[PDB]
Formats: sequence, structure tokens, C-alpha cells
Amino acid sequence: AKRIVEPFRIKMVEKIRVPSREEREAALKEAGYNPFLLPSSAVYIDLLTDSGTNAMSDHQWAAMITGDEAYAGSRNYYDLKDKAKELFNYDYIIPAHQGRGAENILFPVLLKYKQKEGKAKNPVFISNFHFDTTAAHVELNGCKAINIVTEKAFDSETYDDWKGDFDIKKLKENIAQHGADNIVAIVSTVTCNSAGGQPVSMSNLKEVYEIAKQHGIFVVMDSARFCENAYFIKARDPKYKNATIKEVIFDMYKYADALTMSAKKDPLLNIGGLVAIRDNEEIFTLARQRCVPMEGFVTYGGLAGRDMAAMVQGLEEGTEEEYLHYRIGQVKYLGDRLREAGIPIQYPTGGHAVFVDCKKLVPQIPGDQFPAQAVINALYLESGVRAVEIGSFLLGRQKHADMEFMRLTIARRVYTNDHMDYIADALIGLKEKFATLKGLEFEYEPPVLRHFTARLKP
Amino acid sequence: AKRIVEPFRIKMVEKIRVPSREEREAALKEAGYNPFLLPSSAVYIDLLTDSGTNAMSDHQWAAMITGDEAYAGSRNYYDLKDKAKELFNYDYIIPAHQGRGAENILFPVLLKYKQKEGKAKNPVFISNFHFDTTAAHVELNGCKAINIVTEKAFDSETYDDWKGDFDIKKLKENIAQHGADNIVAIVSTVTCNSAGGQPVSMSNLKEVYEIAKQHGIFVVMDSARFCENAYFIKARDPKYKNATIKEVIFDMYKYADALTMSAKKDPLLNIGGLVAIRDNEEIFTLARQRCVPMEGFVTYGGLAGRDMAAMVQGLEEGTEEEYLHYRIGQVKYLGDRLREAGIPIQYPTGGHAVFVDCKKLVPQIPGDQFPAQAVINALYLESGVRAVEIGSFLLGRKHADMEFMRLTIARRVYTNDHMDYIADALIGLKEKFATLKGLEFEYEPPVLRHFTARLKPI
Amino acid sequence: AKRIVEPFRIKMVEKIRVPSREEREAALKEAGYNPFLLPSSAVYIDLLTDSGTNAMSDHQWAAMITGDEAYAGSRNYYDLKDKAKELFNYDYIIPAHQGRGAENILFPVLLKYKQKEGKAKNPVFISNFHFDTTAAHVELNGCKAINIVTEKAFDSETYDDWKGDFDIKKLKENIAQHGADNIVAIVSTVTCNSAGGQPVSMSNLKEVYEIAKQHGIFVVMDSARFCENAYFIKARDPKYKNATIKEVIFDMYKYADALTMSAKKDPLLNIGGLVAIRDNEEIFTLARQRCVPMEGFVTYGGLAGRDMAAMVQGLEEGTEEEYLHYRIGQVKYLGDRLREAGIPIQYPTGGHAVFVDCKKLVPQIPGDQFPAQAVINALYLESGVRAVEIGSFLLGQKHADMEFMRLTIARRVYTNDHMDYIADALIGLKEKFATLKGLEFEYEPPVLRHFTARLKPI
Amino acid sequence: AKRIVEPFRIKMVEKIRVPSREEREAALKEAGYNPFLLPSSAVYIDLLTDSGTNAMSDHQWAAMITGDEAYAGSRNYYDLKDKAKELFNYDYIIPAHQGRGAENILFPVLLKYKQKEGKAKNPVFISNFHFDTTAAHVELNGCKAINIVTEKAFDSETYDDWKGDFDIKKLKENIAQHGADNIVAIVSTVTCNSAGGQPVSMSNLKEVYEIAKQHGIFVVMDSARFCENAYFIKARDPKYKNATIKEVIFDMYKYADALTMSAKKDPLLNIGGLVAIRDNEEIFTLARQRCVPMEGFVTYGGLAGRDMAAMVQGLEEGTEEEYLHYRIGQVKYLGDRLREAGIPIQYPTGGHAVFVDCKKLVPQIPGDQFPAQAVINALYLESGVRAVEIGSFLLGRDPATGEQKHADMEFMRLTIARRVYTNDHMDYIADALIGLKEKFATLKGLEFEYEPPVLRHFTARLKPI
Ligand SMILES: *[C@H](N[C@@H](Cc1c[nH]c2ccccc12)C(=O)O)c1c(COP(=O)(O)O)cnc(C)c1O
Ligand SMILES: Cc1ncc(COP(=O)(O)O)c(/C=N/[C@@H](Cc2c[nH]c3ccccc23)C(=O)O)c1O
Ligand SMILES: C=C(/N=C/c1c(COP(=O)(O)O)cnc(C)c1O)C(=O)O
Ligand SMILES: C=C(/N=C/c1c(COP(=O)(O)O)cnc(C)c1O)C(=O)O
Ligand SMILES: c1ccc2[nH]cnc2c1
Ligand SMILES: c1ccc2[nH]cnc2c1
Ligand SMILES: [K+]
Ligand SMILES: [K+]
Ligand SMILES: [K+]
Ligand SMILES: [K+]
Repeated sequence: AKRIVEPFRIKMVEKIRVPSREEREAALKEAGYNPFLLPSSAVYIDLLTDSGTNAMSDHQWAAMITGDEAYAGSRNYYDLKDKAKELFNYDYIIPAHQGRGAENILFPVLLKYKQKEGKAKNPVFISNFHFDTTAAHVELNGCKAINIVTEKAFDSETYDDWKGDFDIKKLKENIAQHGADNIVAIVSTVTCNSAGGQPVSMSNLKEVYEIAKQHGIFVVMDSARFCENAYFIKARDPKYKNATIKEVIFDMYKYADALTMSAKKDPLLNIGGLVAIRDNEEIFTLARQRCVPMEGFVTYGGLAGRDMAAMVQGLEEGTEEEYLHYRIGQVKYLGDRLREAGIPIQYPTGGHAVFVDCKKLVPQIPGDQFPAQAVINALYLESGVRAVEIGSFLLGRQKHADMEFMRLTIARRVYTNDHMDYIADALIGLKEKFATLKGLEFEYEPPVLRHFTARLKP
Repeated sequence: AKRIVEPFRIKMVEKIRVPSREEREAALKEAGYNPFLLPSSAVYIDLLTDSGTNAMSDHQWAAMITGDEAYAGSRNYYDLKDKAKELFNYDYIIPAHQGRGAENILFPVLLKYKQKEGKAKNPVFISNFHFDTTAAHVELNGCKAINIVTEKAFDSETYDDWKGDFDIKKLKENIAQHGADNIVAIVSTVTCNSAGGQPVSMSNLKEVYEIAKQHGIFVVMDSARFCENAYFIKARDPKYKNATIKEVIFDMYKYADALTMSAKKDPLLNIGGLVAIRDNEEIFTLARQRCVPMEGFVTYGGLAGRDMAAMVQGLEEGTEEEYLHYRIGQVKYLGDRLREAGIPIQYPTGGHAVFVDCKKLVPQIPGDQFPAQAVINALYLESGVRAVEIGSFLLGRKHADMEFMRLTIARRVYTNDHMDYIADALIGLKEKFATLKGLEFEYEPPVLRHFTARLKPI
Repeated sequence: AKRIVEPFRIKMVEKIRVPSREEREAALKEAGYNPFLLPSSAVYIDLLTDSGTNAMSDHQWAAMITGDEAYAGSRNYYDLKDKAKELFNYDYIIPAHQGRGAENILFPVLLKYKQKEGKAKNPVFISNFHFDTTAAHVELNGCKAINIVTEKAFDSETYDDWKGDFDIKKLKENIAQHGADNIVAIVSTVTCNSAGGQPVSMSNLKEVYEIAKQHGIFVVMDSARFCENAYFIKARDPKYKNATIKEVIFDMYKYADALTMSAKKDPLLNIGGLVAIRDNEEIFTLARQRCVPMEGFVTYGGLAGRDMAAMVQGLEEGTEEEYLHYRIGQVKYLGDRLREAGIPIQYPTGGHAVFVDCKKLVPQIPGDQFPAQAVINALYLESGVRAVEIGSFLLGQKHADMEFMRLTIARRVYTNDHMDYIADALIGLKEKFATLKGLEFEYEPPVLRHFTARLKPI
Repeated sequence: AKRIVEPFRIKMVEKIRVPSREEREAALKEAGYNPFLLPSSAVYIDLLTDSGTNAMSDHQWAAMITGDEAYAGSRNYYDLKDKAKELFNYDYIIPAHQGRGAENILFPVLLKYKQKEGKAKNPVFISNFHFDTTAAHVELNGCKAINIVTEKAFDSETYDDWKGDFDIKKLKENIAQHGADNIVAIVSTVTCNSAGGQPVSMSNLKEVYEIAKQHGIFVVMDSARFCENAYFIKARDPKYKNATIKEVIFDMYKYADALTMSAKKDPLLNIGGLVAIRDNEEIFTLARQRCVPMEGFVTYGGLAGRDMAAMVQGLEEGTEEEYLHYRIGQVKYLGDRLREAGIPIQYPTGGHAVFVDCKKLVPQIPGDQFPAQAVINALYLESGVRAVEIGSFLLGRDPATGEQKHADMEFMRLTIARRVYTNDHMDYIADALIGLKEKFATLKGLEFEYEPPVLRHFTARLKPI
């Protein structure tokens, strides 16, 4: 494995502590064996998400301090509008309080727009892979969320350059099956979070957009990790090995009509989101009319002015190639420590997380005994590291658990490679009691979203 | 008019300027004669709103700096849960990114809950007066927003202690006509924003909650300005003459089942909101399930951790009687400066804004040609002060019974010398009020036109 | 009296409170009847000094957050050097932790430079008026500190444009009596703090610099309140009535060879100082050699990088005429309030404080019993406002020409409503002035006794 | 070499950049081959000092935001006074703007105090090793700065537990040859910076104080790195194996009557200093009277209230053993990476810096041609790392001959700021110096282009021969 040095130095620290196993195990009892219900006081290193836990720069805090809190016409709204025009070449912006706020703004509008003239009677969204909140909004609006990720993503340990690509064959089949008139939009998720943070190639984005444009289908770029996608295109696509990251981004967004962004990811923020529309004024007007009751007035969108100011700065810092190389290299370093030790991962590692594959380390625990969770709980009891499950405890009602992933999600510019080593050694050291591991059962199961609030028991 | 001194001193300043007349003339023309389209660079004193423009304390900023940004289990979530138990005696909280996000969490849930066993077939919400976003969410969910403020609120110059009271006669009348099966919730707005920021008496809240409980009707306390309501209760109710502000609050929330709070008002914040439920754990569970797709995870709700930390501190600071006395007295001071110059206003002044009747200043302008807005634009050209129009321009395509101008005062931002500037600007126009002309449309959108309609003189 | 409105609004507040009369009585006895020994918690409105108590801007705080803390070559050192070149046309800077650090850097250097050829055996410094730390460093280096302010400064109620001027005839008399070879330097203090913050005219500074040059005498501009002095030159000198503040400043510094500056005054800071030298590289090198053991390395001088960063921004904001108009106008407003009620003050009021002439307020108490200090302690017990003595106590018994109580006004901290509290407090003691007693030492330090001396009433 | 994980995570970052090889070649020439004259923009990793460059915590910044800026009686002065009582059991405090301001407050007062009754006719100060600013203030007040560090410190490759100890034999001899009337004070420097950030044992501190106490000699603990000293005492003195760091500190200061502190070191600050005095109220009153002209009023002492607020919190954080273990272990890691590559260093590594013995690195460069500076300049040109010399360039010219003052060592100091750099930054530093091993032989000495008379190392210009 290769350690890559920080292209920065530390200016402010935040204390963290590992609770004693007596404290650590008592906290898991009261938590009901669900890490989502643990308080942060009980977590050493927190790998639950890369969302909103990033470390900002001094320039970002300086922007927050001079942020314009005006209810209408904030200086930072116009800055954010100019920045989206610079990065994506899109003429219209609506800030949102975070990613799913942006989805709430835009997806109901696209459905209403598609259902003009009385079409879209069987409305669907098609994505390489809809993220959970994205799919939830698709379905809350009475549509179907169709995921057509490339089959390469399903062969975890076999390298491929672009495991986030659309299955182009399935895109055409679905357009034929449902009809272009029922397809509300195509959602291109970059990077493809649910496939393991795996990149979508520039030629896949291009071909998907050209196919959709030919059928008059609107394309939204789910852009939470668009900079981590742009880096992979520069690193794996020869046509772009000599291009700046901003050049890769500018081309990427020729292949979408709008974007929804969680700025809690690649823009390096702790809160914030964005809608941006290339040139459809009518959809922009309609989305603004939804923004007002759901989020806020159209020039802050549920954000403080200081957070729009931090977004303007964080959008620039997140395109910097030397940071991205360090960021994605640190993720790759953790993955290499793991697979050099014989732990299966989605290879290659994505931009933001290491995905530990199905539990070939706990064979005695089946699907509905939650094998990834028992790993996570022993991993938590042995080290204090909170990870998130992507398996039979997330999927729910039992829909076939094709993968028993464990996601080690890494916040940006927060943890060092020595933190990565601690993570790796903890998980490797679980090859002592991996076999002698008890399964878990529902002591309290909620009707929906159980992985958030279900109380389990060994 | 009596000045009351700040119970604080200034620790940090934000510099503001008066644009030159040429610049103000040019800016307003660029804005199409609609101050909601003005950038903040075009405004000197901004009285558009009291929402999110408040000045925070050093303790609030310090609380933000140590804020826990954890995705799940943030330490500040538990502090906020405790604070809401302390202030209101409510056992459950769901943070929200701001007030209309709190409404979007709670209100659809209250309807679904009422629809059990085929009730709520013609559902309605009843309020002393529903705010704009409050009624919008009621209407968005297929319900009717019914306002039954006391008739005393319509007699603008006649003093009354409680111009935000429920009309009890209309409350039982509406329960009789619609049936308790159709009343999803009663919403107690404290203070009553649309009545001029006018207080609701403790007895009015008590009788309303008694009537709603005898019919099994859920009661939501819209709590954006609950501290100004608590101050007015202590000032004007002999029963609470020697009670602390927190003791007045604690009694207030014995007369509701839940609250929706915009923390951007009285809790002295730039962003933030809150749902709190007294003891109904089923409604709490259901609201959490709506929180996840719409706002975020249930322990941050679309807020940064630093803002939950700022909210915990602001909730305390907003209850301090000496601050409330100064804040509400500053609003009173501006209102007294205007009355003493013969300007009609809603009397007495409410807790956060002065409301001017423009039908008397510009009688030569009918309501359909926006007399109040023509005063606001003249006020702007002469002063750079930005007000907000409550009248035919806000009402929409509709005969408005009043052409108001709201001078909304942010908390701890402007001095009484700023109040003097505002008063003197409006007064100085006394002889030009009759020589100025109304506005017509250059551009008008279909809904909520007051944000983006471009007007033109005649 | 004319209230002038803030050219800014409040962005952050700080709690202050009024201690009870019991608290005040115990605190003053505990402090040895010396308000300098009072804790800040025992003070309501603190008028002890205008030094380091100023409210910074959000831009100043933003500068601190990106401040460069490097030990050598901080980015903000070079920014400060450029700013000094811009404002004063001076080519050399040495930062200092505050004003008396700057004096400790430069004065001993000037003493040894002057006597490098076996002359200056009876070394003296000449000033319109050395402030106390200035005179202390003069005497601490074995020199005499001569003060020759205009006789106009001693006639309190009689207006004059330039009550800080040098007495040019005394300057000539002192040069002849002591000889140019014994005059280490002329210090031009602007504004003249000890005369009441009273301005020096451009033609006075010019005539002093020309007299010094023909005799070969080095001139140091004590620059703590140089921007206030510039404002008065533009206010009262028809030659400069239509110049900018920065043009006035530029012309001022053609009439010195170097400056010492407490940046805790006009540059709007809480800490910081500065030495700047026009073009004498030898004295610059000698001053740097002393800076290293006394203050720090020459590119930070005992300041954090963030404080140099704040100083670059504050040097700009401190020159803004709209700011200076408000600041000096607030001082004038408190003075006019007291003058209208018959309280004798130094008229016209200076830039930073109102100086109450206690020689007339309490004529029964002779100067050796500190009449102004008896009024100050009475003002504190009566109201919790803490002021400072600029008379016999501070002079270190040396005969005093002025017995002042100084109401010193911090920049951008208190409102005119705080000023009304101060004025009404002092006005309300009009009948108790005669019934006041002198004070007597119980512990007297040898150097600058007034800071730590313990006193007892008579 | 063992890497040790941070007992914290990162909350705020500051960008850094590697100037291109040519940028470093131009900048070092503009700086006259003296890195002290390079701007911070010319530097990648800055190892010039560990003073004032530390990374603060969120609690520290929060404390600054609520800091009381009052001129007299700031709430944070009383907090700082209580913290010094809790930590050291000392009853009196005087803030200073930083450590050499604390020295300027107290050392002239100490000489004046001893001078009563005609004593101190030929005054001296005795220390294990006076630091540069400390000796300058001693000498500025007309005293001689005597340094009696244990001879073990000169044997850089030979390990010892307490290379910062006083030499007790030389201490008694110096009390004999000068007389207790001429010893203004003994200055215990913890850790001993000049000796390599090397700890002083508790029994060495105790014996020195007992010797001085029976002879009427005031003892000042130079306390810039007292927490790092305390960690080493717990780490190497079996007596305190079971003690907390605060208990070790509390014992250390039974063996002094006052302290002077640069809070820009172990209290994790960017600015700040402190005089604290155990019980001598007369010394405290005199030091207060000097504080007023030189630093400021006695309740802020030349510090903004926010910095006193940050000091109270940083004083606490700097005592936390889990932080000290990581901090000192990071320094040890850099040293071990260098030792494993055959690079000679002061062994064991001290608390705050790795000291590289440059006499053995560049034999072809004599002491007058600045061997340590030549290594430092090559290290900068090769990697953009800025280090500092503790050798013949800092020493200067002998006042009695006008030629090079012969140095008994020739260190390059890799000074590590607290909580700023990661162990991957340490690898960059080590690899940079290792990668010059074959190039050391072809390194050339340095020659003056501009030389000032005093303190030439801060501002002199040089050129290669
Ligand atoms: C907040 N009301 C604020 C802000 C606001 C919102 N819509 C407005 C239209 C016109 C003028 C001001 C407007 C106000 O200034 O009145 C509020 C809410 C909604 O909270 P949120 O703005 O944080 O989402 C709900 N209920 C009441 C009583 C409010 O005052
Ligand atoms: C033991 C000791 N005492 C006193 C001081 C003086 O404190 P301050 O600098 O706050 O006034 C220092 C400073 N030592 C720093 C700073 C320093 C001074 N001179 C230097 C020469 C070269 C490199 C650094 C420094 C160091 O890096 O060792 C010190 O190490
Ligand atoms: C919540 C995270 N993801 C959010 C996300 C979202 C939702 O963004 P918010 O969490 O900011 O609502 C949308 N689209 C994609 C591809 C996403 O990854 C997460 O990784 O935990
Ligand atoms: C402290 C103030 N004066 C300081 C001062 C000083 C000393 O600056 P410092 O307080 O920053 O040392 C020097 N010169 C002049 C003309 C001054 O007015 C004061 O007026 O309270
Ligand atoms: C994993 C972790 C956090 C999430 N928040 C919303 N969806 C998620 C998936
Ligand atoms: C009066 C008040 C404060 C002072 N600081 C320095 N000199 C002073 C005189
Ligand atoms: K967050
Ligand atoms: K806001
Ligand atoms: K201060
Ligand atoms: K520093």
C-alpha cells in the first residue's frame, strides 16, 4: 500500500477518544446493536458516512464569517450562481439545504413537466443506480426507480475502469419497454455511490445523453461526488490524462440538462445542496415555485448565507487535483491494506469509501441473522469504529440480498493514514473471532427504514 | 417615543452603505420596481424580514465552533432535546432546517393520522391566522386553511391587549360546520404574525386547547415568535405580572400537543427549525419517517451540527426578559416615532415589526395599482430602506382590504438611530405622497408574483 | 446634541450588565478605591480606555482566520509593509505587540544613535505632549521628557481649532536652551491624547518638522490616533476641506521621519503596534536588532500572524471618513449632552473621549488630593460606569495644568443610547460634587503609580 | 520506526505547496542563502521553529471568541491566574506577550532584588543551558550567562535518560568561584532546548533547588516545554510511572520559586507568555512595576483577552498524556527514520525536534564555512523544507578576535510544530534528507556576502564558495 501525504497541514483539531470496551459494550447494549442509534460520544473513528463531516479550510471559514445573511439577494447567492456557470456552464441555480432537498425541489417538477399533454401515465426514472434518497423521492412521486448499472459492478474482486457505467443495452431496452413518453428523466449518478463509488466514464455519460436527447428524455446529473468522478476520468481515460479537472467537469456536464448536488460531499461542506439547470427557463421557474414552500426563498434555499459562502469556496477546493489525488489515494490505501491481508473488497476502490464484500469472514451467520452487522458490531466492540451496513439489514422487506457489503466511508481531510492503519488493523485482527460470531435478531423492528431505528439482539 | 438602551454591547460589525440616488434610481429600475428582486448591495437598512438576519452572541458563535457535525448521534442533538424538555416540557424533538421544513414534516403526518378510519374526508386546518408557508402546506396537502383571528385585529388604530386572539365564537362555529372529524389540527400562531405580530393571551390559548381536547383535536403551536408572545403575556396579563419569561413559556405549552418553530426568529439564528411533540410517540415516529427523505437524518434534520449548537444557546438568549424588553421597545419606539408624525399604524405595535397603512398616504392610488408598494419604492428611492408589502401585490389575482407596509426589525442588528433614519425617511415623504403614481406590470408570474414580478410606473 | 447613525450594523453582540450598588461599593473598596483594580465583571459601561476594546469587523475576523502564523516571512508581514508604504510613504516597518513595545524598540535606538559621537550628554525628548508610557520610556532611558502644548489647551471652555498644537516659541526656546545635539527626537503626538485628544494642524506639524530639519533633529510621529487627527484637519483646515482622509494622512507623514503606533486605537484592534521608518535604513537596522530580544523576530514583533492580518484590514477601515464622522460625532454628542447640562469639558471635544474638567466641578478638593479621581469613583458607585483620571494622579508632586476625568469611548462598541446613560449618570451628580472628598495613598509605585496604586478617601 | 495515531481528528486545514526546484533556487538566492529571510510562500514544510506555529483546538478557538478584551480586570486574567495555581501551586501571575517578554519583566527585577545590600557586584545567572533570548536578557542586564549542562549532552550518539540535567559538581564549583551573593538566579530550563529538547530529571531539579535554597538563591523555571519534560519524567523515572502528568508537573514546581514561560510552545498557542511567582510578593510587585512600561497593564500584559482565553485552554490540553505521547512519538518517528538510514542525530530524540549532527554529514566543510547551514540549504533546495541551524552560524564571531567563534557542535534542528504535520509529512522530511546522502560529499561551504555585527543568523546574507 502507498501512503500519500496531505497537500495541506492541520490548522484546527477536534479531540476524539476510544471508549473502553466496558463503556463501549454497555453503549452497544443501549444502542440495540444498531450503529445508527449510537451517539457520537460512543464512537472513536466514525465511518458511517462521508456526508457533512468534512473538514473545511481556513478560506472556507473566512468566507462563512463574511457571509451575507440577507433574506433576498445575498451577495453569496450571486457568487454561487457565477460559480455554477463557471464549473458546469449552467445558467440557473436554486440552492437547497442539502442533497435530498434538491431532489425534493426538482423531481416533482420534472414529473409535472413530463405529464403535460397527458403523457407519462406510467412514469419512471432510469439511473445507473439511484441513491436511497433519490429513489425515495422517485417513488414518493408515484414513479418507479429503475437501476441499470453495468454487470461489471457485480464482479467485486475483478478490476474494471468504469464500474459505475450505465448498461447501455438495458437503457435502450427500458426506453423501448416503457416508452420515451413515460421516462421522466435519466439520473446519471457520479460517482455511482451504490455501486461502490465507482466512476462513470466520459463516453458512457456521452452515449447516455445522446440516447436520451434523441428520445427527448431529460437528464439529471446526481453530482454529490462529481469531482471524484472527474478525477477517475482523468486517471483512466487517455483522452483526458492531459486535461485539468475543471476541463473534465465542463465536458461531463455537456451530458446532462440539470444537476442535483449534495454539497456535503465533494464541495467539502457540513451542510448544503444545489439545483442547477443548463438552459430550461420553464423548468427553472417551476422548480423555484416548489423551492419557496419546501426550502426557503429562492436566493438562499434553506441555507444560511455563510453556508452559500462556504459552498462557493468549497466548490473550488474540491476540483483541485492535488487534493483529489490525496483523497482518493487515502481511500485506495485503506483498501490495499485490507486486500493485501486477504479481505475481499470491491476492487478497485471508489472515490469515497472502501466496500468490504459479502461476509466470507462469518460463514455461520446467514442473511437474516445480519452477518455484515455482526462484523460491524465486533468491529465496533473491538476498536470503536462505526461503519455502515449495506446488506440484509439495509435492504429490508426479505428482498434478495445479492451483496453483504460493509461500507467504510471516509470523510474528506479529517483522518490521517495512521487512522486508516488503525481501521485496517482492527478489521484484520477480527480474523481471530470471525468464526465464533453470533447472529442477531429483531428485538424491536420498525415498519420501515429499520436500519435507522431497529433494536437488534444477539 | 422612548429609547431603551441595548442590554449588550457590540462585538463585531458589518459595514453597510447608502447607494447614491443615481445608484438607487438605477438599481430600482434594474429590479423592475420590485424590492424583492433587489440585491442586498442595493439596500441600506433591510426591513424585508426579521427571519434569519439576527445578530448572534459570542456564545452562539463559540457554540458553533465546537459543534458536533456527526451524521448520527450529534452531541448537540441531545442538548437540543434537553432544551426543548426544559422550555416546553416536550419529550420528543425532530430538528428541521427551518420553519417551513418543520411544517412539511409535521403537517402531512397529522393529516394521515386523522384519515384513520375514513375521517378527514373534507379536511381543514383552523388557526388564529395561518402564516403564508403554514397555509401553503395546508393547501398543498389538500386541506383548507381557516383563519379566525379576533375582530379586534381588524380595527387598526383601536388599541387592544390581544389582537392575536382566536375568535372563540368562530372556533366553535367552525367545529360545528366542518365537524371535528374534518379538523386535522388547530394551529396557534404565537405571536400572530399576520395580525401584525400581535400577542395571544394565555386565557385564549387555554380556552382553545380545552375546546380542541373536548373534541379530540390536535393542537400545533406555531412557535416562531413565542418569546415575544411570552413577553406580551407578562406585560399585559396581571396573572403573570411576577412570573419569569420561562415560567410564562412553560404555561403556554400546556395548551398545545406539538410545536413547529422557525428558529430563525426568536431563538436569534440565521438558519434552523424545530419540531417538538409533547408526548404522542406515534405522531413522533411518523414524523421521523417523513423527516428522513425530506430534511435529513432524525438527529440533524437538514442542519449542520454547529447550528443545533447555536440553537441551544439562542433558545436561552431569546427568553431573557431584559433583551425582550429592549427588542420589543425598539419596535415600539419606531411605531411611536411614526404615530407622533401622524402616520397610521397597527396600534399597539407587535413584537417584531411596525405595520403602516398606505391607503391614507397615497389615496390617489387605488388598491389594484399597488399603493403600498408605491410607498415602499418611494421610501426606497429616498432612503435605501427596503420594506415588504402586505397587500394587493402580495394577495394576488383579489381585492385587498388593507394596503400595509411591514417594517420588520431584525434582532440586535439595528440601533434606535437606525430606527430614526427609517422614521424620518417615511415622514419626509409626507408632501410627495400625493404626487407619486402607482405601478403596473411589465412582467407578472402566475403564482407568488411579489417575488419576481417586474413593475413599471404609469 | 446631534445623534449620528452607524455606518454599519451589528453582527455579533456581547452581554453586559449593571452591578447592584452593594456590588459596586464592595468592589471599589476591594479595589483600593482605584477603578484600575476593579474586575471587568464589576463594570457596566467601561470607559477606562479606548485601547484594545474596539469592535472589529467581519472582514477583520475573516483576515485573522486566514492569518499566516509562520515564524519568519509571514504573508501578513509583507501585507503590512505594503500598507505602511501605501498610507505613509514609509519604506520600513517593524511590528510590535503594542504601542509601548514600539517605543521600547525605537526610543533607546534613537538615544544611542544621537550620542554615538560623544555628544547628547544631557539628552531630552520634546513633544507637544508625551503620553505616559512615552514619557516613561524617555525617562527610563535617562532622558528628560519636555511637553510644550499650546497654551490654548489650558483654557477648557474656549474653543480653538488646534488645541494639540506645539507651542512653536517654546520649541525654539527649548532647542536653544538644551541645544540640538541634546534633543534625541521630537515626538509629534496625533491626536494629542494628554491635551484631550485634541488635533494638531497640518501647518503646525509642518512648521515643527522644518524647525527640526534645519537643526538635524529626528521627528517621531506618535500615531495611535492619527486617523482622528486627519479627520480634524479635513474638518477645520480649508486647505484640506476637499481632500480625502488618506490624502490628509499622506501629507501628515511628510512631517516626520518615523512613527510609533498603538494599533489598539485608530486601526480598530484589540492588540498590536507598529514602528515605521521613512527612509533611514541605519535606524531601521538598529531598531530591528532591539526588536529581536524585546518583542520577537522582525517579521511578527510579538504579534500572532492573525493580528498582523487584522491590522492590515483595520488600517484601511480606520481611515474611512463615514466611519470617522460617526465615531467622532458620537464623542461630540456625549460632550454636547454634558455641555448643555452645565458640566465643564474640554471644548471642542477630541476624537476619542470627552474630558470633564473636574478642577471646576469639585473646586474644594485641591489637586494633590486628586479631584478628578474623586469624581470618577463617585460616577462609578452611582452608575457602574468606569472612567479614568488624566490629571495629577497620572502625572507622576508634578504640577498639573489640567485635572480631567476622561470618558474614553471605544470604537464601534457602544450606542448613543449608552452615551445617554453615561451623560444622565454624570448629570445626576451635580448636587453631590461639593460633598466629595479627596484621596490619599496607602501604596504608591515609583513608576506609573496610577495603574496599581491603592488609595483611601480623606 | 513506529507511527503513532493522532488522538484527535482534523477540523480545519491550511493549504501548502511545494515550490518548483527553480523557485527554491531563486528564493534562496534572494534570501542570501539564509532561510530566515525566505518568505513563508517559499517554504513547503516549515521546520524553522515549534514556536507559535501550533494548531489550536476547537475549544481553544471557542474560548477566544468569548474572550474578554477589557483593559483592566479581564475575566480571562482571573481564569489564567486560577489555572497557574492549579497547575503549579503558584499564587501570582503576570501575562506577557511571549516568553522573552516574560524574561524582560522578571530578570531585571531579579538583578535589582539581589543588588540590595551591595550584593551582586559581579552578577551571574546559572542554568543547565540558557536559551538564546534568555542569555541575551541576562547579558543585556550586565550579567554573565553560565551554562553547566551535563557532559552527557555532548555525546550525541550515546543515549542517556536525562541529557538536560544540571551538572551538580559544576554547580557547586560555580557557587564557590562566584559566591552566592553574585548568583542572581538559577534558571532551570525544561526541557533543555539547547541540549536538544532533552529532559531534566525530577531528582536533578530537586537537588538543584535544595542547593540553591540553602544558599538563598532564587530559582526560575524556564517553562516553555514543561509538559514535554513532564512526560519524559513519567516515561523514564520509575518513581512517577504511576503518576498523572499533572502530578508530575505539580512536583516539578516544588523546585522553583518562579517561572517564565513561552506559551507559544507546550500550551499550543500562536502567541503568548507568562510570568508566575510562587509566593514572593515583593518580587511580584516589582515585576508588576516593570510589566507596565514594557508589556502592558498587569491584567493583560501585552495579550489580547482572547489569547489569555486560549492560553487557559491550551495549558490544559498540553498536559494531556495521550496528546504528549503522540507528539513526542512523532518526533521519535522522524528520528528513527533518520537513524535507520545512518543519519547521526542527538539520541534519544527530545520532546520537540530532531537534532541532526552535521559535523559527521559534511566532513569536507569546516566549521567556519557553516556545515550545518550547508546541509540546511541543500535540504531546502532539494525539498522545500526549511530547517534552522544550531551551530557556528548561530554562534557568531568572537568579540575578542573578530573571527569565527569555534563551535563544539553543528546541529541542524528539525523543529516540529504541535498537531500541524502528519507522519506522512515526517516521511517527506526524512526521505528528503536521506536522498542527499551521496550528495553530502559534493556539498560546498558557504561564504558571507553581507554580515551584520550582532545576531547575524537572523539577517545575514551568504553565498557558496
Ligand atoms: C417565518 N416568517 C418570516 C419569514 C417569511 C417567510 N415567508 C415570508 C413571506 C413574506 C415575508 C416574510 C416571510 C417573516 O418574516 O414573517 C414563519 C414561518 C416559516 O418559517 P421559515 O421562514 O423558517 O421557513 C412559519 N410561521 C411563522 C409564524 C413565521 O413567522
Ligand atoms: C527555552 C526557551 N526559553 C525562552 C524562549 C523565548 O520565548 P519566545 O520566543 O516566546 O519569546 C524560547 C523560544 N524558543 C523558540 C523561538 C526562537 C527564539 N530564537 C530562535 C532562534 C532560532 C529558532 C527559533 C528561535 C524556539 O524555536 O526555540 C525557548 O525555547
Ligand atoms: C447520505 C449520503 N449520500 C447522499 C446522497 C444524496 C442525498 O444527499 P443529502 O444526504 O445531502 O440529502 C443524493 N445522491 C447521492 C449520490 C448521495 O450519495 C451518504 O453517502 O451517506
Ligand atoms: C492606552 C491609551 N494610550 C496609549 C498610548 C500609547 C501606548 O500604546 P499601548 O497602550 O498600545 O502600549 C502611546 N502613545 C499614545 C499617544 C497613547 O495614547 C489610552 O489612552 O488609554
Ligand atoms: C448511507 C448512510 C447515510 C445515509 N443517509 C441517507 N442515505 C444513506 C445511506
Ligand atoms: C490612562 C488610562 C489607560 C492608559 N494606558 C496607558 N496609559 C493610560 C492612561
Ligand atoms: K454535518
Ligand atoms: K439568513
Ligand atoms: K484588549
Ligand atoms: K505565530
